[PDB]
Amino acid sequence: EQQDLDARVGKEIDAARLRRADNAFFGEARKAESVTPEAALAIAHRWRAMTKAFMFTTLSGLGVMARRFQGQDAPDHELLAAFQTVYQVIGDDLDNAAPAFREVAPRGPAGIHYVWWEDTVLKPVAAHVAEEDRQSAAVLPRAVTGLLDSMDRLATHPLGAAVQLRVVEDIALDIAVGFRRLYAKVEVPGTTLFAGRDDLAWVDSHIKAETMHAAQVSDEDTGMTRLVADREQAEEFLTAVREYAAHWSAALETYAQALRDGHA
Amino acid sequence: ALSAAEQQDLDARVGKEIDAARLRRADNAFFGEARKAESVTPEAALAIAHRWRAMTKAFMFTTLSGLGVMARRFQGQDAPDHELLAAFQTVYQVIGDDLDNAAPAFREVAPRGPAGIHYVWWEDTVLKPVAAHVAEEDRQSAAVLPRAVTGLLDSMDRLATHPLGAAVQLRVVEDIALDIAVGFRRLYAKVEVPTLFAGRDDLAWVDSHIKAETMHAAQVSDEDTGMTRLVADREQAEEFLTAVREYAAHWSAALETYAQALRDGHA
Ligand SMILES: CC[C@H](C)[C@H](N)C(=O)O
Ligand SMILES: [Fe+2]
Ligand SMILES: [Fe+2]
Ligand SMILES: [Fe+2]
Ligand SMILES: [Fe+2]
Ligand SMILES: [Zn+2]
Ligand SMILES: [Zn+2]
Ligand SMILES: [Zn+2]
Ligand SMILES: [Zn+2]
Repeated sequence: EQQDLDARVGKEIDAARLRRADNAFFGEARKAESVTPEAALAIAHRWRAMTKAFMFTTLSGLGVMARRFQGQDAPDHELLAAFQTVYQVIGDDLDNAAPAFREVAPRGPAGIHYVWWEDTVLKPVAAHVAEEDRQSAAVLPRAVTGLLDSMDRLATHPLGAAVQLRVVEDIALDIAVGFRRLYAKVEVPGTTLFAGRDDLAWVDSHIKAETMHAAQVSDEDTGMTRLVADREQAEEFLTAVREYAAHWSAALETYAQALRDGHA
Repeated sequence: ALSAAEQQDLDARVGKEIDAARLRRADNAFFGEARKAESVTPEAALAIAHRWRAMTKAFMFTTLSGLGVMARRFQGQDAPDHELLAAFQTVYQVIGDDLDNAAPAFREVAPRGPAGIHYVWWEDTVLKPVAAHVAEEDRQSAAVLPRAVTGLLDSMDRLATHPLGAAVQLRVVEDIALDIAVGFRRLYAKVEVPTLFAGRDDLAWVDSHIKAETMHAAQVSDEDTGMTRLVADREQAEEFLTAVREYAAHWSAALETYAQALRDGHA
């Protein structure tokens, strides 16, 4: 049953068209010749919101889990093992404790991943976009805010933090690769963006690290589904993964639209 | 909105509340009774171990819960101030040491996995060794928490859903944690049994905490990234001090039962 719940979680991510071969954003990042700065800035504002919300809502869900263990006289060590994994994995976005992030990430609040992203990706591209097109890039499509509303719900769900890590850290690497590809084809005149040695340290360090995160969230012993105590919780976990993965897919497909449209 | 001259007054008053609650080394009775005691009975040592396991278990989880309420408050904001984000990171690193043992002092000694969680590490290496020397009747009696301790556990449960709860708990506990650790090292070296904790690393939980709780105390009271830096306006400054005063009062009453157990020799 433990093994089956894993496999069925993976199938829900398949059906949501999140895998590397099925998602439009992964394709359009690979196939596009150039990327207008307006489009790249629109994706930067959307990712900034989605990854900020991801970090805080997951930490929130981690606290909801904490509040349940305190209601238990002696929580089972296997549930504590997965609890530790949530803390470690989410923490890297907050404190850069992994090897790939401790190297290059800024110190203090500027190393928080959404702050790091807006400082080294969003703003450098924003310098090449007219203010009128910057306000338009800031407007978040309702598929993005729809995902933000889902994260809000999972922020108070007893299994929410596990639903978010299991799904997100399973699509992280292909997102980081799409950014590596797309933010290098941004066509601005005279200057060439992101040509310097560590101009995209955010993206590169996430490529080196998110391989370790996918293993931890899916590890059969300290993985996220080991937070599922009984069968009724396995039903809920699957149901959350289904709706959550559906929101991520529709959110990422707006990135492909921005690339196709060349604007927000 | 808090001016610079206002931030400094909040830090001073927080220190004075903890002083007023008789929690400093010279004032609290537990710290003094642990030093004065010639010998400690296994019964009293086991009651303190049971109360500490409960108090440190609740502390860690409720503080983690409080870390969650803050995360929800930050998500509601479009751009949380980096000064608040800096103290947030501190909350995350200090309380995380009870869970992942990232600090240098726990780096070498702590067990790996769930058994390294400090309340689990505490009961495995301190509680269970002393429990073997206590009659059945007295183990059930040591596991029954006094009113003052359950009063502290309730105060933790209310702060678990308070938007400043984790900052309140960390500000007080990490400030007094070193003295509690020194009290544990003294009394658990004096348990009289027909000897206990004679191996070089039998009290590694305590010794690693004597080193690490020196840092934590400094981190929570830092002027730029400390706990009062999570207080945004004058109303939250009011709630912080009222919370600190009530919380410190409960901690004082709870440690008083530790001193009482050392004097009585039983639970
Ligand atoms: C949404 C999480 C992603 C994969 C990554 N952790 C980040 O810093 O954004
Ligand atoms: Fe990250
Ligand atoms: Fe990650
Ligand atoms: Fe600890
Ligand atoms: Fe500590
Ligand atoms: Zn929905
Ligand atoms: Zn168009
Ligand atoms: Zn009270
Ligand atoms: Zn007596």
